[PDB]
Amino acid sequence: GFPTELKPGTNQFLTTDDGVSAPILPNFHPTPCIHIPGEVRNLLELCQVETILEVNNVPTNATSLMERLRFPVSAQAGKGELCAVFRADPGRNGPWQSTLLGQLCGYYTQWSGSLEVTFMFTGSFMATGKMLIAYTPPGGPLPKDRATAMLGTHVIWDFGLQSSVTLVIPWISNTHYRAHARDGVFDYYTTGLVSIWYQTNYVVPIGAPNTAYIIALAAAQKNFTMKLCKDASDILQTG
Amino acid sequence: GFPTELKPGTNQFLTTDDGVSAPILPNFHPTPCIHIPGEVRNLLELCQVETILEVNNVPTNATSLMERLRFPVSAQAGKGELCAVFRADPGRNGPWQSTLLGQLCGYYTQWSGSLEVTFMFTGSFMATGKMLIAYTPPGGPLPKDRATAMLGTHVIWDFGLQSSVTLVIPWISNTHYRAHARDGVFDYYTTGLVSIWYQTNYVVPIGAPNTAYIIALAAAQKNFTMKLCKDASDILQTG
Amino acid sequence: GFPTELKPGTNQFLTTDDGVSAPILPNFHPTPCIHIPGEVRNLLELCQVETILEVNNVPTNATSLMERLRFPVSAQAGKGELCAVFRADPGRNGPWQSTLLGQLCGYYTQWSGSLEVTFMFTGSFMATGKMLIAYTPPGGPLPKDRATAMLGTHVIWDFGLQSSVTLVIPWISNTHYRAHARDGVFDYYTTGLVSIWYQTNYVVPIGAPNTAYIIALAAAQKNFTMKLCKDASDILQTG
Amino acid sequence: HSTAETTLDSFFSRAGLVGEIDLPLKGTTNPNGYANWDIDITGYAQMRRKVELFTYMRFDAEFTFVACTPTGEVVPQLLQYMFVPPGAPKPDSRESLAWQTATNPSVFVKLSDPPAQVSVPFMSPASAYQWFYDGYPTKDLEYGAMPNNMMGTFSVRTVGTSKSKYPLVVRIYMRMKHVRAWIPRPMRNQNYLFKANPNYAGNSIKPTGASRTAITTL
Ligand code: NA
Ligand code: NA
Ligand code: NA
Repeated sequence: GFPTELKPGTNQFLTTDDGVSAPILPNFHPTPCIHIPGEVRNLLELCQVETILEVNNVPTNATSLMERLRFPVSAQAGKGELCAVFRADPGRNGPWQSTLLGQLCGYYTQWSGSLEVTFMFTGSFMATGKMLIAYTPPGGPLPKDRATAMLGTHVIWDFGLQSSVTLVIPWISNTHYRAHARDGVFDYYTTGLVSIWYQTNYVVPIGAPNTAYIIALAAAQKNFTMKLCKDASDILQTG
Repeated sequence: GFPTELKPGTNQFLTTDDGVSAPILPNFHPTPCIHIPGEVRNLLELCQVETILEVNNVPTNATSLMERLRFPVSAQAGKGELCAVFRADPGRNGPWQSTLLGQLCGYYTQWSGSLEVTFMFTGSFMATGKMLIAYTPPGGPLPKDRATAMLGTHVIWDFGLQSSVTLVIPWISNTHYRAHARDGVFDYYTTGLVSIWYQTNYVVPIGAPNTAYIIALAAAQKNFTMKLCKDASDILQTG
Repeated sequence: GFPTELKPGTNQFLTTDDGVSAPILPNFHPTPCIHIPGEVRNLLELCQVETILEVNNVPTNATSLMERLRFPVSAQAGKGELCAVFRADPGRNGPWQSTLLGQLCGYYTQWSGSLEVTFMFTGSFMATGKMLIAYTPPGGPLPKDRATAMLGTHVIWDFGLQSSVTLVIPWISNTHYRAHARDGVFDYYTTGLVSIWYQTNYVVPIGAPNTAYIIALAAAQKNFTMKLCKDASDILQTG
Repeated sequence: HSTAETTLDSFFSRAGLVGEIDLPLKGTTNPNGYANWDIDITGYAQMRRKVELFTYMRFDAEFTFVACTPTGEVVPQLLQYMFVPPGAPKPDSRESLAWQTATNPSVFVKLSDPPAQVSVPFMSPASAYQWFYDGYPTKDLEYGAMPNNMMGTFSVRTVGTSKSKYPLVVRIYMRMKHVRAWIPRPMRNQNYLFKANPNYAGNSIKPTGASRTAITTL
């Protein structure tokens, strides 16, 4: 016959070997595929789609869960007050957990790219005022006050003029490896921070509510990517 | 030698693997094939050949079996009476079981296409009258009366004018999967119905019989097909 | 290495597999073949060579064995008498067993083609007379008399005019399968018959013997063939 | 849109179980450590009716031998599968010289080695096998017998002069290949009674299919 030598690895079954195997029904002709709208070909498409960011991940009371989808701004607040704050950490526990992006990061080990967060003011039309949205790069600590926050990267948002505004997180990278307890994780450290401050007070005329809500939508930019598949979940098929 | 690695599946015997094996008599030269008339190359050819449809699958008495091959029309019947009725279900138990088409469906799991049923009036030449043959698509229920049957797809057949007439079942599809008892079958639901009604009474002159028979022939159309081979039969080779 | 899957048949030893095996003496150079006269390349060559047909397979007495090689014709015989008779059955027991053709048929299972039998009269030169050699195709029964034999295929042989004459058995075919006792053989049924009759009496002058012998030689024609090798013999190497 | 599954080759593909040879240690059954299985495609129940949809057929066959003990256990035993072609004498004893006749192809294999597999050609001296023969081979008991359909015989046995230490079973699977058929005919609708003929139980003549109460009630 033809001379051969079996090499190590012979007979092994590697769960990730993508070889070819004998067809059970060789004559079977699968019904043909037709066109179905909305095919997805790469998860990154979904990652780029904005979903609601539960910045207000505070109430746990079952009947208040819907409140996590929006945070408020009110007349009561005084100019300069810190409104809300959160970090740009898609893969870690927190607000991003509500985003489809955060959820998908959970199926991977490493990732990086730019992010985008859009804030939608849903108060009355008659309501006006200014908010200062600021990004503090990684390492930098939450600004003591509005004043110092203003010295950094920021946007003065006049919800009297425009109802939405989008902030861009230039770069996040979950690559630095850690080996804490005895469980080795691949965590950020690249936690940039987004702080929202009242620049002016909430201004409203007679007859307009004194509290309005902001909805935050977020997604990854086109330069975003993920590596090392990692199946993990608390939600698994039941017995 | 030449480096090789045996992969899973090595040494298995798959009853449906269509590989090649060593020839027992390498020098033997089989007598040559000559031309035999009537070669069949695809069962679908046989499926398209009309065979008798036992619409009248009622008598079981051994000496009356031949009666199942034909149903009657008579003087006695009054205009409007329902003559006979059957469903377009080649693969299921019933009249189609007599047809070669029905029998072949039994060697498969799924199928679809158009059907054709030809009705042959074999009464006297002197006999005349009209019958209304109607097709009620799947879902639709057997028509209450001739009147309503007429509102649907139908053919007014004058056996005074033409002795045969062919109805076309536009489409049947045995694809919907079922899991009843504990035995999972792939059944129709696409049971369209063919109902035959007396439009006029049977008219005959003195000396002509008052009962005549109709023979039903059926077959699948050219757009017919079958999938998933399934060997099944009650008639098996004996011990 | 290179991915492989061993298939059924792996490791088996099939006595008729004509594969290739490792050479024991790779450097050995066999003495070269020279030209030897008389090479045979296909047994069919030998089958076409005439050998003596023991039509007279009667005497068994050791010292009379040579008599089987020839049958006689004599003065004593009267016009019309049946001289000898035999069937055209190369592969079966009987006269053909003496022929090399018959012997070779024994190494095969099936065969067919035309045959040829040449009769050589070896009587005195002064002797004269006529014999009627007749072939009765398969199915046909030995002719009652010369008269009826003459109605069929035949040759009037005048051994006064020509000393040899050749008859052609148009066709024999040992293909019909049989399963008698419990041993399944592939027998003829295509036994055509060759009958030899005295047309005239043996005529001789004073001084010439009153008995002469005929030698029969036979062989297969060029359209002859054999199938299915079958080693069989009573003559085997001894202990 | 495709129609490959309804081709004759598709309809007759697959390797089915056609034979089962039992080689017990103690027993009434096959007491001589050998067995002769004449090739019968009818071994797979379902086959008879299918091939009989046609009058004439032509094909090759791939035979696969799956051997083990009655518990499916694998043991260190050498076996011999000898194919004695039609016209050849089958062995009559564990010591028959037939087992040694070269013209009977034999495959020697270990029960540990994967299944043995070989191909058997169209053997008939006729142009095609034929399931029906309205005639007699040159009232009678020979009616309908087409002998020229013999495919051959497989003689199975453990190797050796002494009986095997183990109880064995050899299952024979056959895959038809290169199929051709002619003259289709009505499909058997009455149960079979005898392997060799179409005889049907005249008392129990059943209707081709199911029945109902009246022709007007579904
Ligand atoms: Na390797
Ligand atoms: Na193979
Ligand atoms: Na070799």
